[PDB]
Amino acid sequence: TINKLNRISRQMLQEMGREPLPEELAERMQMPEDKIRKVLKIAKEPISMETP
Amino acid sequence: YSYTEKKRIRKDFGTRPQVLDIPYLLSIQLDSFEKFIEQDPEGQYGLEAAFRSVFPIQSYNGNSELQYVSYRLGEPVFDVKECQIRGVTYSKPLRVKLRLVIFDKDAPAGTVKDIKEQEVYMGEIPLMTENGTFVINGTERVIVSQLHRSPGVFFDSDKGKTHSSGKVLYNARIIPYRGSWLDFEFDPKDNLYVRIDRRRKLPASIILRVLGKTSAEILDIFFEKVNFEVKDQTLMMELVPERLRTFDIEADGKVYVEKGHIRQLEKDGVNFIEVPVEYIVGKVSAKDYVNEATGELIITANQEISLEALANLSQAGYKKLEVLFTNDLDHGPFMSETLRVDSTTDRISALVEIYRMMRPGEPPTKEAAESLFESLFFSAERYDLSTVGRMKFNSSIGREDAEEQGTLDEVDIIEVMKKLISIRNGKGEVDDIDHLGNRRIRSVGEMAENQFRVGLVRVERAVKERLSLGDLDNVMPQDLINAKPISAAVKEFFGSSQLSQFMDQNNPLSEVTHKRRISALGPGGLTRERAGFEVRDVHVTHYGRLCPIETPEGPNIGLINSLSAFARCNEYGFLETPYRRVVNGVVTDEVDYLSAIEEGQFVIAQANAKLTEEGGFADELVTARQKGESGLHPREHVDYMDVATNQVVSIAASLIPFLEHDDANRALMGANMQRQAVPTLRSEKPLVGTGIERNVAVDSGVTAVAKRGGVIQSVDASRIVVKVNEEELIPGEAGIDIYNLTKYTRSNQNTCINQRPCVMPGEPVARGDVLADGPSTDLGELALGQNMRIAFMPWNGYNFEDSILVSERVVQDDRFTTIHIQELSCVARDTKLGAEEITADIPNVGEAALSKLDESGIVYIGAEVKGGDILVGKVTPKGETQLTPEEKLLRAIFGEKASDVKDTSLRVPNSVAGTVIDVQVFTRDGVEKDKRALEIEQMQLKEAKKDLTEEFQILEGGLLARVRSVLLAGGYTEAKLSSIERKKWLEQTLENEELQNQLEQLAEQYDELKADFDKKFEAKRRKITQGDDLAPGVLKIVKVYLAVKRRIQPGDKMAGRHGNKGVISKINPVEDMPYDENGQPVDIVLNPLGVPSRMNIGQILEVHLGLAAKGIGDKINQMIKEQQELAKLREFLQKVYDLGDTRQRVDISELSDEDVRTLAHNLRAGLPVATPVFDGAPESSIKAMLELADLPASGQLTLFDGRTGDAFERPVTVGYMYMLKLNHLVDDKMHARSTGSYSLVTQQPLGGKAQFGGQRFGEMEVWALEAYGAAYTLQEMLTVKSDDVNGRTKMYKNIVDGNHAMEPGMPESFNVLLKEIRSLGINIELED
Repeated sequence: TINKLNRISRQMLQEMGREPLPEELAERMQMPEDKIRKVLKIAKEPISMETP
Repeated sequence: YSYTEKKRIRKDFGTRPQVLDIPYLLSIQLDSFEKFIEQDPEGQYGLEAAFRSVFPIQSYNGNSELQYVSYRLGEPVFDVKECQIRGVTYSKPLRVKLRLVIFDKDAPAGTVKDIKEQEVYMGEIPLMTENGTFVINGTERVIVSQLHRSPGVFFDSDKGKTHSSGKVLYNARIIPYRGSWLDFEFDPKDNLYVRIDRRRKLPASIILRVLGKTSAEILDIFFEKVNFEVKDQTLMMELVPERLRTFDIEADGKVYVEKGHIRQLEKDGVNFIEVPVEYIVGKVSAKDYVNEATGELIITANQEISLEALANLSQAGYKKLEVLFTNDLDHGPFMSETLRVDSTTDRISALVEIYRMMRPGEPPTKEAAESLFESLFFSAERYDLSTVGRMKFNSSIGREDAEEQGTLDEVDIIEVMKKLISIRNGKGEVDDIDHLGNRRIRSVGEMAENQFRVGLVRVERAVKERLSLGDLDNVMPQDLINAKPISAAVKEFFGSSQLSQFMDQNNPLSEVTHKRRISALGPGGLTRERAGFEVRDVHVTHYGRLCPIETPEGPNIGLINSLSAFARCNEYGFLETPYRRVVNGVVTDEVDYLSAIEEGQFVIAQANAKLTEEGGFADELVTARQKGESGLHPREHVDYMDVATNQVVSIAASLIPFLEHDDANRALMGANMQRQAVPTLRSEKPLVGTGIERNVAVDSGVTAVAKRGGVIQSVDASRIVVKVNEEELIPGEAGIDIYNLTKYTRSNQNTCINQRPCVMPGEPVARGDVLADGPSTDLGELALGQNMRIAFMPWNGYNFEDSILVSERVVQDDRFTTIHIQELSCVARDTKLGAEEITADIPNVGEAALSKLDESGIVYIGAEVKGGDILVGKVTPKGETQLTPEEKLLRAIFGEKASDVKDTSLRVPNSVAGTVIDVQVFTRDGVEKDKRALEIEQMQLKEAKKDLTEEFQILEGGLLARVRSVLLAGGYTEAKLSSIERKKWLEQTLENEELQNQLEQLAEQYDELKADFDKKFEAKRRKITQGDDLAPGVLKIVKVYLAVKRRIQPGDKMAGRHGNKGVISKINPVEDMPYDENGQPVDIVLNPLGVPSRMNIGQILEVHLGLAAKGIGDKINQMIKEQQELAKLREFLQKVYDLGDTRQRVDISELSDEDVRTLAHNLRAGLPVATPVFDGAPESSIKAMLELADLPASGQLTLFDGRTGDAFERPVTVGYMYMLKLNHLVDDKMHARSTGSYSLVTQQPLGGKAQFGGQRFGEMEVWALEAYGAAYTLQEMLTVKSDDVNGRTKMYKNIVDGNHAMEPGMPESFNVLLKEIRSLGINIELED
């Protein structure tokens, strides 16, 4: 789901020229906005505790 | 004189005319970004260069490829102010046109089968603000230029500090802009070896075999040949006259000495010399010799010829023998010996060796070795010796051609080797690594170009991978490019780089110095621990290029420098400085910019050199410098002169009056601490100045400068409207210039940024005139501090060390009162339990704390708030919490229980008191807006509508005034026109075609005006009303701005411009302060003892000059007060401005009566005087000024003690000093903690005032406690104060119970350490 969201996001970014907002990606991906946001937040990689 | 200068003319004490005005201070940034961002047809700089270096790219098989056509930058989504408000980067879209061209497989390669044109989005490029700054994530940032080493070849030595003996080893080092590094060094055995990116040494011959060089070719390249022959059964030697200048010499007519001058006998000239056989025995061969009959090699190249070899070549029939030349002074056998120690015998044996030393522990193959050596130095993709690098290499090795090349070749390597051997032999010298001709300036444009090229390559790998697949019928160019890597690269550079620094915004001087700063650190630079004395030192080439005074005092000493006043960067990145040409003995005004290399040959005079009326030198022998050494040189031998006396010092050092009387150590401190000054409520000019303040104020951009001349139509504290002059109007323009002023905006250091109008409605202004003054600016002059009355005397120990005694009067009139604006944010997020809400229903809080809150829970604007007051009310959902049985009984008795939500609300920080001046609410799209949000929303629409209507009204007024002038070119009566109502003009009916056509044109123009105004309004409304892109999981953000008036108090740091800093010790009452015979008390009492030891004598001269200037100020004040005649006012002003033999000719006669009155009104509070650095006011001028002001010539007055009324036994130096309030306030430096937060792992108190942490008891504190013997105090600090959790809890309980005893335990850090040591498979334990 995250990978397909990224692919569609890159296609839309190339097509309109700006970052696609969650409603637009939800309309393109045929899923509700809440699911899109849930995918968006849980796609993070935890930071290190030794970052300068 | 300009109007702003005419209002207040500063007296100039300089004596030397200035030929070249100081250029724009921020050129180093603007020029670099213009190079980066503008389209250049030659394609050598910026985005075009990166695109042409990267495109076109080719599929590996070769079916199709992508080509670059052009690029453009789109329109920004937001402006600078909007980007700062929302917190986004100010940038422009990058739109690049590309052609996907597909060839034909069946047709011969190179046939165009199909083409596809399309525009592709390549990311956002951050833009440079007109003042040289960037807006990244709503923050002003400055990218610091870097001082690095230019690409090319450098020759160096170990200075005889490596081998046991002296034996100074010599090395040569080539470094490209991108690629591998190549080193050619010498060993203690005098054999030259090679390193490729700093690995194990190899013999040199390999690097030539790989180039296809046979041994004989190598000795031909690196040696000179001497020939021998068998002539008439005798040895014959090819004599060269220069070589000869221990045996018997032939040519019996001109026999030289025999086994016991040369030029005299070589004058005749002969060619036949006979030598003994031994002369060949100790000499090495040069050419491989083969015998036809034997078919074998009798002698090899680089083999020592023996007697047996002589016999073999005698019987073989060879008569001519060419051999090498070897000396001990001029020529050397280094190459021959290196060939002897070489183990490789052919090219392939060379590439296998290079492969083993490249990739150890890998099986070597021929194809891989060939590919590796081709890619190491001869491949354009991995090696790029840039244009600057190629020029440096060509100049070093004396090569004239191959200027476009960026890849190495055989000639390059052989020339580097030749120069290394020559430098060994004695001809040639090593390079000065710290020479400014060997160091280059790399600015923002170059770095952005490099990062953009990196992003292009990262995209390009994937593009090439995709094109090889082959299925390309339905593809488009925009389906091949992913803008995310390139965007990631550019934001990496602009947000995470070391050299992209947070802006310094205390004052205009801080901004200007930050923009003109050069760092040797950063990527591709130095490291603090790896920097030595030599790099930190002041080189002789820093003259006119880098300031010798301005540098940080600390670990970064000498590694961060400041640009000189007139310094510039050439097209190759090397610093250059201007000089005046001396032609035919006259010193011309023509200016030539010279770099470090060009400066050495010429001898350059000084600005202090005396000049005659004809323009030539007066002294027969003048003081000059040549090749970096100063001395005395004849007049006729002088080529150049310095353009100004402040050429060698930076702007901050140029702002220090009487700098020549201060030691460099204290000048460094003064320059550094002028940048820490905090703007005050009222900006006051420096009475004693240098004449530079206007340049800094104008070029900083903090002021409002007139773009065009005219008359000020309207003035208000937030808007200046100027009616442009007729001569300066674009055809078909409105004619109105509108300047909207910044009012109370937070700076990067929490300081007020405010613009105050300095104009009046109706007064004329011209281009470049200052309309409004920004922070720390007074009438277009930089105003960093205040003029204080200073007495140099000790006062009861309250000025002990560097302490400062300040009168209470200074506090009363708020001369050092500052405004600090602070941002406080409340973020309502989304949690697992639920969504946090911003409501006023805060549990366990009464209506006393809700008085300043509105219905939506946000504080009002204008509310006086103190520490602990609620600003934004937020409640967070909480889960079920277990209650202790005692608490359950307590709830059983009294049934109160309301704990559904917990109070997590934004509160004013402790010890902070101020007023709320702005509140901004950001709401996510899809979240309901609370009442306050719509209140601010409608307020913003009302403000925008009113201001747009105002600009429309003024522009229409100007345009209709121009139209009225056009009509008045013919002339009619406008009363008849005004008889008809303005809208009814559109209702007129016209039958004649001439009038009807004009009526239709007017109607169309009115419609177009309506349409354009509507489109502007719709754009602004859409920008305002749209939602905010917040962080994932964030629902709402509320930002509150607090304004705090900070007044002077003990603990605050006050300093002057001469490195004299101090901390206020006491706010003395006015009666206690010393006073003079007229009853005027002093303001600040300073300790004189600081002056003699620190050699800052410029402050005393400043004190005397300030006293004289203020005295002239009181004379003008009285002469105005008694309503005296204007003629004597003019006479006094002319007498004042004619004092000294200065370069300033101010004619008061040409000033109007109103101008004279305004000038006198601006001079009541003191007469500003300019003392340029190294061209300052002498003591005689100061004494004359004091005599004019009816003051003692010694500058010392009789002071009386306020406490006792008794006169001090000795006269005291009293005057005026420009004092600054540094941003080191005791308000921000107090901290105290009893018990607070603790670390997660170590269970120790946090660190810092922000975290409410505790001070660190380090190793040396423990050492001091051990030396004292305080075992129990040390145990207290170690256990019950830091990490003994149970111990510290019981200690707090015991203190509350009044017991004052501790039960120490084991520190948690020791248990953690035991666990770590156990985790390493090591059993560490404790025994009883």
